[PDB]
This record gives sequence, C-alpha cells and structure tokens, in this order.
Amino acid sequence: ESHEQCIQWIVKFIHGQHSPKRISFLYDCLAMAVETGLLPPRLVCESLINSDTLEWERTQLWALTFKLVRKIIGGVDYKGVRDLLKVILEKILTIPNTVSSAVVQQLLAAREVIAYILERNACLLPAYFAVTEIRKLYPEGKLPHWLLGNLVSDFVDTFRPTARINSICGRCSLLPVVNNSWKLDPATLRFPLKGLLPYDKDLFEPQTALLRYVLEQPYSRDMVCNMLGLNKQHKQRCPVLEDQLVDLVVYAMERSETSQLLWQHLSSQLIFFVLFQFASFPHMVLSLHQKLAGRGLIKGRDHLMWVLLQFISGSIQKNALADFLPVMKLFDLLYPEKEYIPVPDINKPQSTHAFAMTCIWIHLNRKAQNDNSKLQIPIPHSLRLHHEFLQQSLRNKSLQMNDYKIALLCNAYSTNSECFTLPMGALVETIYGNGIMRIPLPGTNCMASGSITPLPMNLLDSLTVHAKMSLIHSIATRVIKLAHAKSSVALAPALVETYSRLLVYMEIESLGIKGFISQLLPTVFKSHAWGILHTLLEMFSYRMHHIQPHYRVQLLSHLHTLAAVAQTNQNQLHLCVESTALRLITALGSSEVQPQFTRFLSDPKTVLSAESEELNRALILTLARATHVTDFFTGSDSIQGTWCKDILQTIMSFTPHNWASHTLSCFPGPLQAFFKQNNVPQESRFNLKKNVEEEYRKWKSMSNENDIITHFSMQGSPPLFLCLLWKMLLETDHINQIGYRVLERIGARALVAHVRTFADFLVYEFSTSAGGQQLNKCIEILNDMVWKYNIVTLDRLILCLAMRSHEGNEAQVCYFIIQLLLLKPNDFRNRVSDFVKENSPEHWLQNDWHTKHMNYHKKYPEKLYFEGLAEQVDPPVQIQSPYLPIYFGNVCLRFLPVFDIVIHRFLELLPVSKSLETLLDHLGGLYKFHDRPVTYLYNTLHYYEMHLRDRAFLKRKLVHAIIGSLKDNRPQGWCLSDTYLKCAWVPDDTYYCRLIGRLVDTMAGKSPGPFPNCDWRFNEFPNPAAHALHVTCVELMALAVSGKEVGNALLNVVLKSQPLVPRENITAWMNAIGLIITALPEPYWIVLHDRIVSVISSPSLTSETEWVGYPFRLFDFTACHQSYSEMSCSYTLALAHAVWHHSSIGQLSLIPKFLTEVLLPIVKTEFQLLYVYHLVGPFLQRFQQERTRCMIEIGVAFYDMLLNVDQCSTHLNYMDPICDFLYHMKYMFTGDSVKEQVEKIICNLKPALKLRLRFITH
Repeated sequence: ESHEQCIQWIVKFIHGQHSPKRISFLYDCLAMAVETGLLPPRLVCESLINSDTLEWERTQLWALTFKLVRKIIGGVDYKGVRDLLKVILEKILTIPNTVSSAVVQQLLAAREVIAYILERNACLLPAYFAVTEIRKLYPEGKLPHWLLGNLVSDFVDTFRPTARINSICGRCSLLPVVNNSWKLDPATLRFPLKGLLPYDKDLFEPQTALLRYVLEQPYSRDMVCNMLGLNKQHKQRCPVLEDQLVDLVVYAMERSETSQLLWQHLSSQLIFFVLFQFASFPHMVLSLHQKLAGRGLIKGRDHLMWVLLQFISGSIQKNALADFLPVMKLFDLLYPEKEYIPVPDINKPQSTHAFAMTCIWIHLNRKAQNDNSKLQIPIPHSLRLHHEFLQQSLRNKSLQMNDYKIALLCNAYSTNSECFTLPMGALVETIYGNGIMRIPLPGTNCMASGSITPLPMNLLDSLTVHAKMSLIHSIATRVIKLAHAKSSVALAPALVETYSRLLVYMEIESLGIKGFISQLLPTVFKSHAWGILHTLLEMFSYRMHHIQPHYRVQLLSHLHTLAAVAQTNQNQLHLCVESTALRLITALGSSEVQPQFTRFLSDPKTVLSAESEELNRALILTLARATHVTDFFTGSDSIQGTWCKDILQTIMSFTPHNWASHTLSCFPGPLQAFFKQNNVPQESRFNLKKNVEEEYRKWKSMSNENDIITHFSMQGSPPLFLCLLWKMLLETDHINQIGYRVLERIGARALVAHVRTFADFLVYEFSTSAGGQQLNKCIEILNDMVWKYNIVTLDRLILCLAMRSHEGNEAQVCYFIIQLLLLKPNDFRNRVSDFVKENSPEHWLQNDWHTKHMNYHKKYPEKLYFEGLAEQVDPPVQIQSPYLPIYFGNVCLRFLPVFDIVIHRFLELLPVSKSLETLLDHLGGLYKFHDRPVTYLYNTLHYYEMHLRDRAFLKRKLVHAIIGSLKDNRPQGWCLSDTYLKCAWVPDDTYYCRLIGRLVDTMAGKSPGPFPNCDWRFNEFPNPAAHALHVTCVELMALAVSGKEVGNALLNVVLKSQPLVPRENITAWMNAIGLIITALPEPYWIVLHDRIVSVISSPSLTSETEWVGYPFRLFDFTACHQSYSEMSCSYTLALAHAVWHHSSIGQLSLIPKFLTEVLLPIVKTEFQLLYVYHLVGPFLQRFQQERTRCMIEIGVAFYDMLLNVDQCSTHLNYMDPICDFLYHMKYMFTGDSVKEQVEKIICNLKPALKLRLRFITH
C-alpha cells in the first residue's frame, strides 16, 4: 500500500522540484535506501517506471530517473526483469521519430539500461525471454526505433542459428501425394510456426504453390478442407480460397491459349466450394472479369462458359437475379465482334460447349420472367442462329438419339417445366423400356424390361449438373414406385447401368450417393421387395469405384443387420450379402481402418458380425495388414490402451476361434500376445470321427419319414450333415429324397456351420487315407458335390478350407485339397478361359454387356437351390422358387477375393511354394477383372518381405502373372519401366535415376508424361502421383537385390556426384526419394541411420579446426561452390529431413533409441553436437502432438550429449546457440516435466555453463 504511494509522492515532488541538484540528491538517497535493503527493488523499479508524471520533455529528469533504475535494476528475479523489460520498451515506444538535437545526448540513458539488460554476461534473465518480447512488440518487417539503434537488430541477429536449427530444410518445395504436416493458416496461407524467432524469409510468404498443387489434383476436396481448417459449420467465405480458384481458372485459360481434363476437373471441383458458401459466385465473376480484362488471348471461352452454366442452371431458382448479372459483362469482354456466330456441328460433344452462353441467357430470361418487370435482358445480336436452332429443334416432335440435339434441349430448357417434359420423356423412355417386349434374365422365371442399351458416357458428360440431378431423381422415383407396387417385373438393364454410371459424379453427392444409402436402401428394406435390394447390392459390388470410407462402413453395418434380421433365409440373398461384405472388408485401405473404427467403440457390434466367422477372420486379417503397413505398434509392446482391444474382445465373444502358427507368426507383436492368451480349446479328431460314424449308423437304422427330418435339422445339434452326405456318396453313390428335404429345411444361415465342420472332417480323412486311387476317387466325389449336385458353392468351400487352423502336414494337405479342386477338374478352367477370352473389364465403354452376360449364362448356367440334387433324386422333385435378378456377377468374379486369400496362405506356408507357380500359371488371367491389382501386389510384397527375401523367382512370377495378365488392355509402359522388360542382373545407377525421374516428372506435370493418361473416375488410383509411387515401389520390391543395397543405391542417387540429376532441382528429387523410401519396408529406410553415423564420424566434423563464426555451410545445401566433404555433410542432413518429413509416427519412434544407443557414445565434439541438434531439432513438434514419452528421452539424451562434449572438450565456442535452443525447447515443448534428471546433469557442468543455464531448474 504505502510503498507505492510514498515512492510516487517522493518522485512527484522530484518532478515538481525546479532544482536538478535536489533532484539528484533525492535519487541518491533513494538509491542508498535500496542498497541497504529498506525497500524492495522490484517495487521501486515498477513505481519509478510506471510513474505517470515522468515525461520525455524533462530530459534531465528522464535521464536521472533512468540512471537510477539502471543502478538498482540488478536485484530482481528473472520474471521481474522480463516484466520491467516489457514496460521499459512500451515507454520508449512513445518517443516520436524526430526530437531536438540538444536532448539526444541526454536520451542515451534508455540505450544504456536496455544494453545492460540485454547483456549476456550479466545473465539477469534468459535471452529467450528478451528476444520474445522484442519480436512480439517488433513484428517481422518493422525497423527498430532510432533511439534503440543497431543493438536490437544485432541481438535479434544472434538468434538466426537457433532459427535454422528449428527449421526443416527445403520445406516449401516438399509436396504430398493426395490420398498435420500440411496445415496452413486460413487467413494468411502461412505455415504455423512455433515461437517468435527470426526464421528464413521464405517461411513468411504464402504457400501458393502447395495450395495450387493440391487443388489441381482430383479428389482433393477433403484434403483442401483439412489444410485450410474449413469445419463445414457455416458460411466461411474464404477469400484466399476464392482467389486461388480464380487464378486457377485464369491459368487454365492461359494453357488453353496455344486441357480438357483440367477444364473438367475445374467444373467438377469449384462447384462444391460455391455451393457450400465457401466462396461467392458474383465475387468470383467480378474478380475473374477484372483479371482477364486487357489481356486478350481468348480461346477457352467456350469452356469457361460451360463452367459458369453449371451454376447458372443449378442455383438460379434459389438465388436472386442480381447475383448473375456480371455474366453479361463477361460475355461482352469474352465474345468480340458483331457478325452472326455460325452454328457448330451437332455431332461432336463440343456442340454442347458452344451453346453454353445461349443456355445461360435462356435461364436468365426465364428467371427475369418470374417476378417480371423491373429489368429485362435482351438477346445479343450475335445469338440469333443459336436461338432459332434451339426453338426449331424444340418444335420438332421426333428426336433421334444419334446426335446431341437432345442434350442441347436438356441443357437449355432445364428450368421451364412446359418445355422440359418432352426432352426428359424422350431421354428416359429409351432406358425405361415402357412399351417394348420383355427379355429373359439369368435364372428361372425372371423377366425385365427390354432396354439393353444404356446412355453413353460421352453423352452423359455432355449434360449439365441440373439435368443429371433431374435424371437421377426420376430414376430414384421410379425405383421407389416399383418397390411400393410389389411387381415381379425386374428393372431394365439399361436403367441399372445408367444409374451406376450416374453415381460416379461427386457434384450430386447431396442426393446421388448419400441418398442411395440413407434413403433408397432403407425404403426398399421396409417395403420388403428383395428384388430391387439384390439389384442394388449387385450394383454396389460390381459397378462402384470411388466411395468414401464412412459410407462403406455404413453399408457394412446395413449389410450385417440385414443378414441378422428380417428373416432373409434365402440362398441367393444370403450369398449376395456374404459376398458384398467380404469384398467391402477386404478392399479397405490401410490408413482408413483406425479413423473409421474409432467412432464405433460405443457399439462395436453394429459393425462386427454375429454369426459369420469367415467375415470376422477377414476383418482380423485386414486389421493386421493395416497395422503392419502403417507401423502402428512400433514402440508399444502391449495391446491394452488402443482401439483394437474392444473390437477383438467383441469378436472373441461372438465367434471364438484359433489361429495357425504360420499365419499367426506374421501378425504384429501385440496381436500375437493377444492371441497367445484367449485360446479356445478345439474338438478332437477322434471325437469328430466317432460322432460322424454314430450319426451315420443312426441314419441307416431310421425309416420313418418325419423322424429323419425332425432329427437332422435340429438347432443346436452338431453341424455334421455334410459329412453324412459325403459318407453316403462313397458308400452307395446316391442320395435319397430325404436328404434333399433336410437340406431344404436346414437353411442357408445354418449350412455354413456344416461346411465349416465338413472342411475339418475332410482334411482329417485325406490325412489318414491311402493315396492314389482313393485320392483320385475322393477328389472326384468333391468335384461332383460342388458342380454336379450343387450342394455348396466353390467360393464358399475354398474360403472355409483356407480359414482353418491346422498345423504342419494337416495344413499341407488342406492346401493340396484347394490345389486339386481348382485345377484337376475341367469345369472352373473352362469357365475362366471362356470368360477371359470373350469379355473385357472396361464396363464404362461397352454397350453389349447384357448380351455377353446372357451368352455366358446360357453356356454355363448357375444353380443356387440344389437343382442338381433335386433332379438326381430317384423320384424327380420339382422346384419353382423364383430367381432374383442377376445382372453382373458370376462364379469367376465371386472367386476373386477367395483367390487372394488363398495366395496369402500359400505364401505363408513354406513347403507348398511350388503349387503357387502352377496356380498363377493356369488361373492368372482372372486378374484382368480385378479391381485393385497394383494395390494388392503392393500389400502382398510389403507384408511378406521377410518370407520372400530368399525367394526371388516366386516374387517375379507373382508380379509378372498379375501385371502381364492385363497387358492387352492398357497402354504400354503403364506400370513397369522399359529397362525392366529388357533385363528381367545387378541394376546400375542409371536404372535408379530414371526410376526416380519418372515420379519427379509425374509430380511436376508434363505434356507427354512418363505414364499414359487415364480416367481416374474408373481407376483404383485418384491421381497419377499415387499410381507412379505404387508402381515404382512394386518394381523395387520385385527386384532381386537386398533391401540394404536398394536403399543405399536410392540414397546414392543424390548423395553421389551423378549426371541425370541436375542442381537447382535437387529438392524435388529429395522429396521423391523420401516418399519412395518411406513407402518401402523397414530394411530399405534403415540405411539412413548408418549414413548419418558415417557423416558423424567424418573428419569434417571431427577436426578441431578454428573456424570463426557459426558453421552455416555444413547445414545448408544451397551454398556456393562446396567441397566434397561439406557437400556430403549438408546433403545428408537435407535428405534426412526430407525422409523424416514423410515418415509416420511409428517410423519416427526409433529416433530416441537411435540417439541413446548409437550416437551418444561417439559424439565428443561441438560440431557433432550441433549436427545432432540440427537433425533432431525440427521434429519435436510432431512428438508433442502424438507421442509425449519420446520427448523425455530426447531431452535427456541432448543434455547427456552436452555433458559429454563439455567434459571432453577444453572450451566451447558456441555456448549461446546451445543455451538458446535448450531454453526454447523447455519453454515450448517439454516444460516442467524434466526436472530431477536435469539437475543431476546440470550440476556436473563447468561454471560458465552452469551460470548460463541456472534458470532451467526454476
């Protein structure tokens, strides 16, 4: 209380005293009082500086006050000195630029006190606090105050080495592959930097190149939203995003001047941002008009008008007319001259593009007619032909489908109701088949509409977004009406194909794919149709390419509840649900399992199944593969604490099972530990044999009609009726009518358990049976039971065989059964040979698919209701169950996921490697119809690198069989390089240079292109970059060269003086190398540690040289003419930063162990210590967000290294940068966590270092 008042009174009396001598005397008395301890120095300093009467005008009074504070400022804690520095700088800032020359000499007192505070020898406060306040109150780009002078600039200049330590080399030139490192500030397009340090000038500018690259790539909508922080909560109205899209449009027109895919991508992309209120259409148009004005070069005018028409047609009703007026100004600038524009040729798709402006005028005029008067939009004088041609075409009653006139009418008259029913009717009646006769469908007693010709893809691309929404709404309404009507007539194949082709457009996501799962499927489910549901599920399985993971998981849950309830005890529906679920589980990505399963820990049973053990095992296999590829468990040896525990426990509580040793040995460690416990006892082979024999004897002794049916179909009895069947066919080779009746009453959902037990019974019987004639007889019986009698399907039988838990010889005979069943009979081989010969996988370019489908099904009919057994029973029984519509699938397409699983099991078991070669040779052509062959090859080689390490012939055979089976359907050079086709041998440096260069040119973007262009809407990869990365990885994996050699060669591409890799572009090569080596398995990217150790032991860092200044040249690769040693030292650091930038958190978890056990015992000099700080510095932020524990190890390792270097070295020349880095780390990342172990290390340091870091403990 009275301390502040008394000091203020004394100082104010001093202010009012006109005697400077008395002023000095009273200051001296106050100084003596502070010296003797009468008053707290912090309170005295605060009161003196915060005194209001103290003004710059009284120059002698100001100087004496600042002299007093300078004398007595040294007795304050560091936090106080920081606060007094804050208030002093605030007070100094009030000084104007120009002052009198007679008071300058007396105003230096502020400079004297600020210099004393900033002095490092005094160590009053940590220098990080001082630079933080200076940087906070002086932002980047502000000149220092003239009174302060160059002292502040030099002090800030002291911290650049720390800024370079905490910076990633070549960050602005690193680009990702679109599928927290790439986050940007929404307001300024700037990287989020930690702390207030003088970073490089390149980090203070927007990342326009990065944002443009992400925007240009297809399917980058979600990534852009994540990068810019758009939460989809309200109208963000992001100005930088709007400007980038406008510049992208300008650049597209620039390319158009002296491109169709880019224009389609723009029209497809910038619709979403405008529709979600992220950008404004009128503001976009005005900005585009202003930018394009005065430049000319007008050749992409038709494409730009096509882009604008999408909004003009799709949002005219829900927006005011005032927002679309500037389009007229855009026309005035973009279309010169007054001559009548000629009518283009209507036979080309570009005719729709050339009529875009006319359609815009029609929409605008119609919107003007609504709410008439006020304003009227007249016709331009140069659109008379375009208007008359449209009206004359409208007046025509008959319209043909050989031209694009109907597309022109739909695009122009999509708003007026009266002039739109006729073109819509003419467009939908060609696929609805309302008047034509009826066609047969595969199966028995199934008919559909006569339409077989769907709408062509190029015609669909010629329509507009609004027309496509109207078409898809009409199709959906007709489907719902048919579902409610309960009619036995199936939908037209043309309607189904057109719907599937329309569901690949992302602009209709509001009701295209969202309404397909949210509304249409539940409506058909409640309507109890079972015919449309089968059609939609088959459409999902065989005609869908790109679907978001959450939609896929949602349909997985819908499939599981559909199979669980609603009494879906039909063979066709049950098989369709099982096949769709198996494909959906298998096709899951590696980086999508955790984010899509983390939201279902509330009710895991929604996604997990209740009775399908095969589906549960498939989910477990996918989970193990994803966790292995993503390196999730690297660092943690316990499964508890992760999301997998709840899912695995729920699986074990639903379908308990065991795992084979060879299959379990490839699982990650936590999964192996989980399955070591939770082991379920299994049935004995003697017990199973005795039970089957006793039941079979009971079957002989029983003669009553009802007793057999009521006994062998009981629920809860052991599922061993298939074993009864098998035993009757090897004892008597005939089945009675009672057996057919039992099979009919068991049910599809109950026969699965019988198949499961039959597989184990089947394996045990071959194992204990004489080979030769008995083996040939017993495989002939199985062939008859599969094809001749139609008891079980081949795909389900092989899947159940491959999902068993046998060991050793039992596993060998189990896989030998699959071998014999697949190859020894001629049935499957003939079916696959025919299908591959006369079919093609490109379904989006075909028009006779139904005819080819009918031809195959007529040649090879499919039975799903025990038709063969029904006919072969001695009294011929007749079955008249209607067949659900079948449009796309067959046995060959259904077997594909089972064949992938079979390959994996054959790879797991060692003594059966020769069988896989024979399997691939005979049935390798079936991969022509695979959906993700390259991704499957990448996953298979990545997962089984250890097992395929010593077997290169099998690896090459697998790669060639999968890849070369599609060589007649894609352009040359799509996957493998020319050198590989001529050599496959030790690859040389040129091979790796060209391999990396292919990805570099693909990412850069070139007109010829290393890889051929493809329609990514119907491809497994969204962008060329992902395709290039995966094919490069697959080729490198298939190389018969050790992983260490491959990694060394890839590093040597940059780190050795080599042609074909020019300077001024080395960062792009480093980025490509980092991406490739990160995607490669562990033995490939482990050579980085060895290379770092080699540079650490280099004489460049080991030498006790007398360099003046900070050694900047060793850590920056963009330097002047460099010697070999310095060039290698800087290039290794840059390459390490590039690799670690693209690495996952599991891959980064090995750095603390590497520092602790490798670098620590060999770091003994200041240069090695600085090199380690440069290497591991910039990546502490990543550990802060995911793995907190690794921070503690890194911090103690750094202090241990500092202790070792201090003890070994006589003196240190760069104490200040080390001090600043440790202070920065403590105040930003680690904090107070490390205290006890820090004190022990600090106490043993030299007195100079102890004085420098006396504030770490506090």
